[PDB]
Amino acid sequence: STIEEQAKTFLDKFNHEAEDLFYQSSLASWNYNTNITEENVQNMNNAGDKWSAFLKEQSTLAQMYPLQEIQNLTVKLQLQALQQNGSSVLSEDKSKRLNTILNTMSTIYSTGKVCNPDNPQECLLLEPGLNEIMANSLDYNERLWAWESWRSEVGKQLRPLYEEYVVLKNEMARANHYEDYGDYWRGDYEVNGVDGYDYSRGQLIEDVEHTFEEIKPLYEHLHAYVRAKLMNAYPSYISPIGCLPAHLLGDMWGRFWTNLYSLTVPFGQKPNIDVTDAMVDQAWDAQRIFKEAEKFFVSVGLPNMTQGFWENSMLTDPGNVQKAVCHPTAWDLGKGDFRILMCTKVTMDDFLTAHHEMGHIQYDMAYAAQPFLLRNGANEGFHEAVGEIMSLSAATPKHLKSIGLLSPDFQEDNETEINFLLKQALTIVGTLPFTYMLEKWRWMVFKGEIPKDQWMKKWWEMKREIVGVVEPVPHDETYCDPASLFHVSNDYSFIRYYTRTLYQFQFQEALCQAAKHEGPLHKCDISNSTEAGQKLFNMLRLGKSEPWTLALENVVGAKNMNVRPLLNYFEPLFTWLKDQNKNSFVGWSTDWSPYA
Amino acid sequence: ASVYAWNRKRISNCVADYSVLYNSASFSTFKCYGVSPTKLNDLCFTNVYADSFVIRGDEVRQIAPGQTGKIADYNYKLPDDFTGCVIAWNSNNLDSKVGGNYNYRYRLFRKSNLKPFERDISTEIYQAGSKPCNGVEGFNCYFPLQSYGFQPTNGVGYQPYRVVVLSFELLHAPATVCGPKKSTNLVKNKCVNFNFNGLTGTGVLTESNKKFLPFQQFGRDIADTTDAVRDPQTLEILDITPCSFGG
Ligand SMILES: *[C@@H]1O[C@H](CO)[C@@H](O[C@@H]2O[C@H](CO)[C@@H](O)[C@H](O)[C@H]2NC(C)=O)[C@H](O)[C@H]1NC(C)=O
Ligand SMILES: *[C@@H]1O[C@H](CO)[C@@H](O)[C@H](O)[C@H]1NC(C)=O
Ligand SMILES: *[C@@H]1O[C@H](CO)[C@@H](O)[C@H](O)[C@H]1NC(C)=O
Repeated sequence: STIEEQAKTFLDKFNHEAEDLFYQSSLASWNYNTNITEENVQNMNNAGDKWSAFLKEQSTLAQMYPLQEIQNLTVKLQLQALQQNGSSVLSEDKSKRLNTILNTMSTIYSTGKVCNPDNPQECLLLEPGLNEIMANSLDYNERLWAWESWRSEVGKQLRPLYEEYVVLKNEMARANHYEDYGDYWRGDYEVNGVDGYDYSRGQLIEDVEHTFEEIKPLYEHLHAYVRAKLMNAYPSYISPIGCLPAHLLGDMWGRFWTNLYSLTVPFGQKPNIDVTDAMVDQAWDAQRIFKEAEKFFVSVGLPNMTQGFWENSMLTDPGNVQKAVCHPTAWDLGKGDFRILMCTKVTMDDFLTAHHEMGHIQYDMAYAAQPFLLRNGANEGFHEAVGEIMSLSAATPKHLKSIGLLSPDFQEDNETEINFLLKQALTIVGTLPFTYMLEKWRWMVFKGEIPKDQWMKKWWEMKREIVGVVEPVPHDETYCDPASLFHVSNDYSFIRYYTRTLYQFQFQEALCQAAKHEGPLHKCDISNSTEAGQKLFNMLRLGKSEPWTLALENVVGAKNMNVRPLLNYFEPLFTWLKDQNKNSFVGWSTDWSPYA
Repeated sequence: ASVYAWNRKRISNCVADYSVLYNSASFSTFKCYGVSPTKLNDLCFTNVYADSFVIRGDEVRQIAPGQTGKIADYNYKLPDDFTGCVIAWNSNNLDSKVGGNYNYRYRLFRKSNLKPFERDISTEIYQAGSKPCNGVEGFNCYFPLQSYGFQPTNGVGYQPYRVVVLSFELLHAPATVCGPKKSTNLVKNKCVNFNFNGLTGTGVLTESNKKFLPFQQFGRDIADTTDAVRDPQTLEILDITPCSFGG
């Protein structure tokens, strides 16, 4: 018998015993989250340690198989996961120092501590309150002070710490024969399988900015509109040539302008489409919410929900001593068992969140037939893109009137369309430059061409052009501003979010064509179109067993990356902004500063 | 018993009412390949063989005429000329265990596919490669019998399902098991046709004073023409007279 059959037998033996233990661990996790209790903590300890002590050995014995001759590329990729060095390739001292330094970054970031000068004995955290005050306010002094303090107590002591983290993680990348850890992150979007479907880690870096400048024609107009509304709101604190500071972006990292949306409202006469009055008036509870979501998916084309889910999954009201954290999550425990976890509420936004999580659950059933090592998506962004697809689809006014959420005599016009599109773009396209610049900065701090000093000042000077953030108080050497970010200190790949929005835009566009809808993309409904659900299932059932490049060939025929849905979706906003800021000049200058 | 130790049972010399089993809505799967289940009550064979075990819910496809699979290849095999039926039903309410019903095991590793109506009982450690396996497992050594992690919450496909495969053999020996006869009631003094215990004919049935010795069944006088019959369900001597006719 050749070695390849031995490899198949070993993989089957591994996954057979892995499925049951993973199910036990997932059951313990669901028990702990559904029942916040001390005993479930020890259950988590005694399940996680056992699972790790079982998986580490199986991965360790994945070396005597010469994984270079398996004719079945699916089996080759299945054996690839076990034939990974992981974190044990490093020496004990460096690995334990890295683990400790990750722990201290996590604790420091979770324990952001700043006191106002009037009460130096009682500080406040990123918890609601001080964070709410500096996120929901119309002022220039308190937000700037909070930003400075946050960068001076999370970024002051994290500069050498983050330097050591970066160098040691990249050394672990060399331990995996990678010249940089950015290559390790980009390995997810890299396949060497089907010829013509293969991809390289490098090309992704350039193509990230290759699709970044095409949305900038709209970004400049949106920035000009925001600057004009700041002129009308913030008196003479933004130079007309220049741009706005960091603390005036609504979020301390410029992620979204939703907190800044009220300043730049297009037209307040026609508000957002809110059915909360109708949603409550119809007396539709979370159970009815889930039932209507299931019916809408069935009209779309996805099948009925499996039983036990109505029993195992929790939906609302943690309530009494039976505590339960309800961060919206989907749970595929394996062995044909599925759960969902929310505090689902009677709200359109909560309706969309429940739609997101139950679409995650539907995709979880989508790859059911695949083994443990293939029960995932083509790439980590497809899952979230899918989860937002129906969230986009479950809020359209046509969908609302189809199931009688809106009034039977409800009509829309240009004003509500403009307001909705502007508010949506304040979140969707307003984060893409920030996402791209953060990803590229992480790539170049992993590569290390920039010296130690060109870390925070370089970050700010690049954010001046990309995001448009002037420095009221610049941070040169003694502060580590990116260290004051959640996805910088926990080893989080961040390009997934960048690709997720484009992927979901492409999928919504393709479904809009294959759902028989006319008009703009933002006014597209994909309900009562079973062929759309069939195409969705064709996309979903592939799972991890097929390359992501191959997966991106049925919904959209372009295996490469495109930006057309981004431009098409916010087209009315762009044509409104062309005639909106006619007198003002688009763009911003990167020389003026608030201090001078 | 477990699938690798499938229970084989032989039944003969009894009346079988297949209708009630057919008229059972509490049974998940009832697939017949020989003939229609309704007709099964009529015809009959000489003996019956039952193969009973429990498998996983998603493996029910494996037990089929000319079907292959891990269970089908290494635990129990079927031919294509199968006569009889297959019955399956969920056992999660019984066999699925909160602590895990690991008693049930199946043969994953075997040198050759099992023959039809054949069982592999050896628990020999398997050689997936070229090296011999001496006792404790090594590189190419994996346990032939994989257990089952049945839980009360495992979805429909992962629940334990009980399966009984019924075959009917028709050896040259006289048939021993057959369906019931559904005897009717009796009428008298009217020209009717009768089929007493396979003896058929027309006439009018009256009462008689003859004395059958206690082992005869029917009596003919001369020229081989039946006169008296004995009713199987009441054991009395009747009499037969031809229905009237004439020019
Ligand atoms: C066949 O079964 C029937 C049904 O029980 C038997 O009929 C009964 O027999 C007993 C015994 O003498 C009587 O007391 C009842 O009145 C009978 N019931 C009827 C005729 O409806 C019959 O005896 C059985 N045949 C045997 C034993 O040879
Ligand atoms: C893991 O690292 C060691 C150290 O050089 C190397 O010998 C080994 O080949 C690596 N593992 C794989 C699967 O490449
Ligand atoms: C879901 O189940 C209900 C009730 O059995 C049935 O009426 C409906 O057709 C099912 N839908 C699908 C898509 O199977």
